[PDB]
Amino acid sequence: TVLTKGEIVLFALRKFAIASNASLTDVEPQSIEDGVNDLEDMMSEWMINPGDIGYAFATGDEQPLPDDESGLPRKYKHAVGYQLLLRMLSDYSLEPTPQVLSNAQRSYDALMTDTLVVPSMRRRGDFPVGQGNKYDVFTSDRYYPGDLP
Amino acid sequence: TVLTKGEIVLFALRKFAIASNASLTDVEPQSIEDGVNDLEDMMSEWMINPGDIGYAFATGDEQPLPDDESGLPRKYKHAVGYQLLLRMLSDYSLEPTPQVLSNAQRSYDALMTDTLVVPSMRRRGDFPVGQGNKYDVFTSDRYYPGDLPLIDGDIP
Amino acid sequence: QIPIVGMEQIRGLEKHWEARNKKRPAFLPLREVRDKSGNIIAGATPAGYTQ
Amino acid sequence: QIPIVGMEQIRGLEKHWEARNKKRPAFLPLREVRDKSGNIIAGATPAGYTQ
Amino acid sequence: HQFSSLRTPTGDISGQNKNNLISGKATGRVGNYITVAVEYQQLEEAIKLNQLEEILAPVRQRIVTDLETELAHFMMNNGALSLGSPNTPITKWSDVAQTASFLKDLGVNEGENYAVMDPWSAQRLADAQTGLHASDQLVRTAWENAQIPTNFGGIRALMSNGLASRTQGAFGGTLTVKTQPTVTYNAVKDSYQFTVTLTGATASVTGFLKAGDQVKFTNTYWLQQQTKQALYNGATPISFTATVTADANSDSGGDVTVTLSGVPIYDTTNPQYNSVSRQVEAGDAVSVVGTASQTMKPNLFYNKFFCGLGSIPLPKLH
Amino acid sequence: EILAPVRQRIVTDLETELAHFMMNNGALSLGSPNTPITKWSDVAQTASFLKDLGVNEGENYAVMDPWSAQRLADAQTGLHASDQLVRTAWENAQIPTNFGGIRALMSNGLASRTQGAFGGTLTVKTQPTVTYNAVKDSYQFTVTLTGATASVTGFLKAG
Amino acid sequence: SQIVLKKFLPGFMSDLVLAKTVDRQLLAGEINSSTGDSVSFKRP
Amino acid sequence: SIDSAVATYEGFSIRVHKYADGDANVQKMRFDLLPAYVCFNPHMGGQFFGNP
Repeated sequence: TVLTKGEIVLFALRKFAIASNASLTDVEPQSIEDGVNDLEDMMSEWMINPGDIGYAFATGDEQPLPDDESGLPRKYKHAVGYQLLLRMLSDYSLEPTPQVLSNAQRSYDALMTDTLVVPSMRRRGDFPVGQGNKYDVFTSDRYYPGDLP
Repeated sequence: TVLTKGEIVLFALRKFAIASNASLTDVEPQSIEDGVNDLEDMMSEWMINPGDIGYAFATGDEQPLPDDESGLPRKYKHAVGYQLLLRMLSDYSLEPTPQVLSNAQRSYDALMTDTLVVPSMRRRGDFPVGQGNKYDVFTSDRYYPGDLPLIDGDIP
Repeated sequence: QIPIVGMEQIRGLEKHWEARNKKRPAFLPLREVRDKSGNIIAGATPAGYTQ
Repeated sequence: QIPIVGMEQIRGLEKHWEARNKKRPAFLPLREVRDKSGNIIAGATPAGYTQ
Repeated sequence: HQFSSLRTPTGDISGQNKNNLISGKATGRVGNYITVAVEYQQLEEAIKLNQLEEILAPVRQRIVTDLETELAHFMMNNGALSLGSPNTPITKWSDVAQTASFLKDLGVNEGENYAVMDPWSAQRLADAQTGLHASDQLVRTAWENAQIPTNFGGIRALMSNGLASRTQGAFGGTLTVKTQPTVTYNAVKDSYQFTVTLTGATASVTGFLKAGDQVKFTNTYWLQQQTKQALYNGATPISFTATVTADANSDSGGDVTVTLSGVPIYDTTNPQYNSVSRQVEAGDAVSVVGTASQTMKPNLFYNKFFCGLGSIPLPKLH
Repeated sequence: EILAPVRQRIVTDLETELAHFMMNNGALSLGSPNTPITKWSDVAQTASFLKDLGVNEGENYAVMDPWSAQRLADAQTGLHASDQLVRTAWENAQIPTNFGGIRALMSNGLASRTQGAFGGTLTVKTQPTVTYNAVKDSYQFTVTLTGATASVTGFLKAG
Repeated sequence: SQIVLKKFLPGFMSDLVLAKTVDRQLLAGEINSSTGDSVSFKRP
Repeated sequence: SIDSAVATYEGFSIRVHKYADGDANVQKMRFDLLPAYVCFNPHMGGQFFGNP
């Protein structure tokens, strides 16, 4: 069950009921490519604040297609879809409801928890290692080495 | 892969309902020219507060064109477009919705995160350096250099 | 004592807080607390410290 | 102790704060905290200091 | 570390490059426990088990013998150098002196050199020794006690019956390399092992190359490590050789992939760490020393700092 | 860590260049280059030649490969009457200091040279000038050869 | 793979017989700042 | 104006220097030696090999 870029756009449309399987009125194909471009640029900016999540970019001179494999796991689908929906609601001149906002916030927090990393502070490097460590067997034992590279 | 100046203006007019397929409206060239000129002026202004982000200004002789390449990286376009939309919505006498404001603020903060640099407070220059650094042999300085450049001997 | 912060408050800025004792920064950057609608409800200071 | 500020509050004024101990400025400039609608919600003082 | 020098009439080295500190490391690891355990009922200890210490005496020497045997296996597996062919036993004086001459020729300076052989080879050496012409005491010793002096041909020779045995494993066909390997120093400085693929082997043989088999590269030569000149044994230059590490199998088309210990480093960007005259290109002819399915007990020769041994002390239980 | 293997590199380079200079400027030649040194005469011939020329004031020396020393020590092990020589050769494989009347030495680091392709029954074309006035400062002279191969680069290498 | 020992593993080294045998007494401190880049001896 | 020292190795003197040119935190050293050669008489030396 690979996740395609076009499935996220369809999910975003269905969630706010712009268009669905039983809509009786569907959007033009240009809106689909607009949504795909918006998703691509949103991931491009997500490369900065959140960590990379394995998104597949259309490297080269080509352009994204709605049938291209995203590369994301299924667990990020709701988060990405809700964020994209919040990004592109104003395209159709609408306004999100508080429940949608809460759902998007919950999914985003779940993603942040999944991608969390906490650094550990190393010692300065002028700290004297204790005499009880037998500090004349290896180097960087008389004093701590500090951060490497 | 190429982000032209006309892509950003169309992105703004699409994120709003001025001219897009969903709204069933054909775009007007006056809006394009106005948006391109406003974007050029805004990017001229951004040289001070946000910083330099690699924009490619036109030379004095010619005029900006929508199809010309802009030079901005792909990871800035939402921030740029949202800022331009906020600066241009007053032209049509319309009031932005709170969601648009929140999106613009989030994108602006994301842009500001990338270009952040935190200076380090180097030592004053009259601050002594201890004997533990062996200033007689290991380093020629008995005090911290402060602003002085490394000696050349041809430039005194 | 250890400071306590939120994930959305320090994300992308961890390297500056990690080396606050080795380098000599002029300041430390940190964000504000925002609700689901984007309104600011708390300042940029850390929430608290351990006892 | 290190002061804590926001990115948008000190941008463009870092050179004045980095040299506050070598030069002798008559004052230090800093901006106020503003929300997404442009209203001022906090003063120009730093948010806080580390312990 | 190793370095390279520059030659200029006056000392101007502005536009040249400088030697960097490319550091390589050698890593050793722990093995598996050696455990001997017995049990008995309380009734047997009460009425039947007497002289228990004399019964349990040889467990320590069993432990040590197992350790020595597996150590010999490791030593014969990880070696790289080779002299002679397995089809001929040691019979003459030169067969031992060649090891010392080769070790001196490579450039080994520190430590002491050792050579270990099986009792039959020592007997043959003593038999050859009894035919000397001048030394009455030495000949009398060899004739009566059938022993050899501590030094022999410039190298310390020892006789041991604890050596392990190995088997060749069937092979055939004119073996030639297929794909050029990667033997740059930056890539191999951590393990001193490289992988190559051959072509022209038999259709399908299991265990085509067994552990300890040695592969000789005919048209590439050893290099004296310090002055970087080729090695000549009179009129025949010495050829680079390696050892098979793990068992290999041959599939259809006669292609076999093997991992060897010891490497032909030929770096065109870091000439300091060369150890072989030329690179191993594709189509270079190789050969395997030995016989198709011969089995024998290998002789060993090495330096003090070739291999290392350690016994970790274990702590008490609760 | 730097100090230990850099002085060795400097010394090795110096002695390689010294050996190259010695074999580039030496004049006398003995034996066929292909055949190695195997017997006792191959070393004594140098001392005999040096004494035959007439050089006395000084000291003579011969330097050879480690493999060559084994072939002389192995030959020495076959002696008939010297217990000490046979014992030393058998145990340590060390040849004595004075071998054939000259001081023999062992060296593993020794320069090697390439012959360089040549062909044809060479002969001298023009009579050279070998008067003492011409060559009293260098002991070097230039000669021209004829009857060589049509066009070959590296016809005669150095040494 | 992280812990390292301090004794550098022994390396290879050549031997020195050429320098000890050549004549190093006639030409010793003879090319000084006054002679230039070359000096010359006499002949019998 | 450059730190220097002399190291001796079987009768050969080596001059070592240290300097810090470049603002890339790159320390640099160099070792130097200057030899002198002379050939007195070519007729007192040469090469020799074995004969069959």
